[PDB]
Amino acid sequence: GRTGNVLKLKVNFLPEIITLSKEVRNLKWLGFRVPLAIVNKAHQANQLYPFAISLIESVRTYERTCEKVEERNTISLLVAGLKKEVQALIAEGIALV
Amino acid sequence: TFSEILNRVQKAVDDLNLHSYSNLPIWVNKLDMEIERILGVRLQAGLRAWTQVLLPKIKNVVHELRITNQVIYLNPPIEECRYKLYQEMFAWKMVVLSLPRIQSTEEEKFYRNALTRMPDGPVALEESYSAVMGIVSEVEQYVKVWLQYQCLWDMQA
Amino acid sequence: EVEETLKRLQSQKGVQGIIVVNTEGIPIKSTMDNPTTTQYASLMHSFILKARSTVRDIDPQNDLTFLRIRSKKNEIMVAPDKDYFLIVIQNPT
Amino acid sequence: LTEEEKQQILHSEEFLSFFDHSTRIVERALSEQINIKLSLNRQFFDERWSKHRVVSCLDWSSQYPELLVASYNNNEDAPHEPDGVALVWNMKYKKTTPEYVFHCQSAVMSATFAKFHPNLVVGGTYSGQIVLWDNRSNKRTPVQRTPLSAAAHTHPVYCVNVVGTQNAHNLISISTDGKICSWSLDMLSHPQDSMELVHKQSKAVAVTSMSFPVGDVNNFVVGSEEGSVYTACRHGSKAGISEMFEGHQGPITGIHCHAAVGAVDFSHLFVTSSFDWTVKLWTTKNNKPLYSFEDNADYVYDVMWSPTHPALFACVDGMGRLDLWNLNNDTEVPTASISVEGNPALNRVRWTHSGREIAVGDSEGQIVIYDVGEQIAVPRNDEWARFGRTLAEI
Amino acid sequence: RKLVHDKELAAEDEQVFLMKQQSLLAKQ
Repeated sequence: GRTGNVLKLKVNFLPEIITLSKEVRNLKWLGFRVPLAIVNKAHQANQLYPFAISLIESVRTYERTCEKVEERNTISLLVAGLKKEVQALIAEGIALV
Repeated sequence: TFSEILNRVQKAVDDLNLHSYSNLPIWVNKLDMEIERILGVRLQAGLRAWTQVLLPKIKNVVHELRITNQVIYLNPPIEECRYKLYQEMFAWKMVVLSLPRIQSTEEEKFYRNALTRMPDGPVALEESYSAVMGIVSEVEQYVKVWLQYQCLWDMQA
Repeated sequence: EVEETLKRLQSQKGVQGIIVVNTEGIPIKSTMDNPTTTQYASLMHSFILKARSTVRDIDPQNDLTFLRIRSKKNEIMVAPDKDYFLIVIQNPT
Repeated sequence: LTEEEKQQILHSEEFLSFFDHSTRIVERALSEQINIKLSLNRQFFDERWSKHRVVSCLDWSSQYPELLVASYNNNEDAPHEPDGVALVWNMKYKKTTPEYVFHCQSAVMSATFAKFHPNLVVGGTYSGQIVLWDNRSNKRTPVQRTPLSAAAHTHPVYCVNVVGTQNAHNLISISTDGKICSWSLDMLSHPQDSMELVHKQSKAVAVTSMSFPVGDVNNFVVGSEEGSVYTACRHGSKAGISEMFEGHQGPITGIHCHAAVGAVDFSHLFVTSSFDWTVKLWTTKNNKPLYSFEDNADYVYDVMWSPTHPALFACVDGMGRLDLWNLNNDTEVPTASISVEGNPALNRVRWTHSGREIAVGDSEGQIVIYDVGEQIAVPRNDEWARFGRTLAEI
Repeated sequence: RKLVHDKELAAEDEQVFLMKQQSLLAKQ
């Protein structure tokens, strides 16, 4: 729909990873012993999942509301301050590992 | 109706102001520019309708001819009818022109710039003014020869 | 919504024709043809106004919110509350 | 002749009461008043909202014993079309169309009515976001949505309920990760209580569904996909898991406490439908299962007590048969049985309030409701006495 | 000396910010 290359923002987190944890979370009590590396990875993904899902839902909501705003150009001039503060927060966050 | 619309718009603007949003004054300025452009267009339409009415409710101006000490006289004079017509057209103008501005002096209190905001330029005003010395001119012309009859008294038997 | 409303009001019994009337009679919508819809709906509007007067006779506070007439060849529907006047052409059975 | 005023009044949507009353009255107008043991009663398959769609939950409204709420996950037929489908189906007059519809941007897992107010409907979705909907208002979007936070539910929520009375209510919800959370019907944006359920060595419980002793608040009971049943007090003197049960080998799917109340106190009995045809009955004071249900294998999903008969309940198998199981008359053979035609994957079973009929969900979305034999519907004092002595059997 | 409002809040279109942050992530 657009000739230009859109630099869409995503989250470096595959939603499927938690599924793997659930497999472990089911297979651990099933009697099957999994390698310790898999245990550590699944546990870390499980404990870190809420933050990742919060980030992805927040960024999706922001993208939807910002495209709604730019749909009506008469309001971006007023909403510029909130857009600036959100962009500043995103800029602060992105540098983090 | 125009005043009520402006009051509601200003109330909405004040409601936005109290919420402490960002970048209000420039948005207010652009909105005021657009509303004054629309006001100028509507004023042009109303003024041209008033003009074609002359050639919109218009009051009926009337003056009489009488005689005193055997002299023909006017009550009120034709220039008085001219001034009444100008006053009525002025009132028609301030119907729209007296609308207050939108804000977060006299000119700033209520909007007086629509004449410069005229979509068709001063012509729409001028033609209106023009119709004036249509009417009054014919009036005095129609008076003049008639008034001439007073000369009959100036010429004794 | 508009189209979904008429669709669900029609396919609920395979109704021959229904149009949405949110104004006091004289509807410009059509479902089979302009005349048989518009003139008949205006006529229905007049008679439901007179029915409103009739039901206000016994007590002015009463209002008619539901009206159906099921006769030998026609069943006619109208559900007025303030300006929503239904029309339904349907078989008697 | 108007050309735009009618068009603009049609465009302007002031049709709330209009549409509401029209819908509530036209299905009434469906009546044909023209002047010229088990048995199926009402089978419902919404062609538009149940085409190749799996029933996700079922609930019957206590306040209005004619209103049922049903859920649906995302539709594999089309992802572009709305995924979370919620349906409200009414027992006023016969009609194929549902009485109300509802959409949620995420797949809807469980839904229920609210005891605090007789019109709000609350449901847990696949994203762990509790969704609120107002039935009286004609809207498709969720009215309220809980925040997706670490404190709040984030894993898929499969059980939501309202405890307490109409002025001491509390909306309790469980997340499959193990979070118990208490909200209020007035505000659904901050958990009044929230705590991650733990049994031992800080490991949580993958809770699938929960129940409570009827007539009592607090002291909840849950079942785990791990194949365990737990008793966990909500607040008490110490919140969290209080009692392990020996439980069933496979995953625990549906748990329910005894409901019928009479001259005897049997509110401590628990039915658990596991994944192995094994509907296990026991009591909270005994660690071992009391009786076992064994006639076939392979996934009877859920079991529900009949609120009126103390020794009778229902359980529906995944292979496509629901069997009414009585304890007084029999202990190894079902007292009643029926199979939905086409042999579909019947998912969920729900006793309506005051009993006398049952509601059954299906993987195909065709929910079937049907009554029960009068000679077995109504209980009697003999039923309670013989039920108690059958507990005395073992 | 009637003071006028200074430069208003800018938009800084999302694309420019996104590409600048692409660059920053690239060099980090």
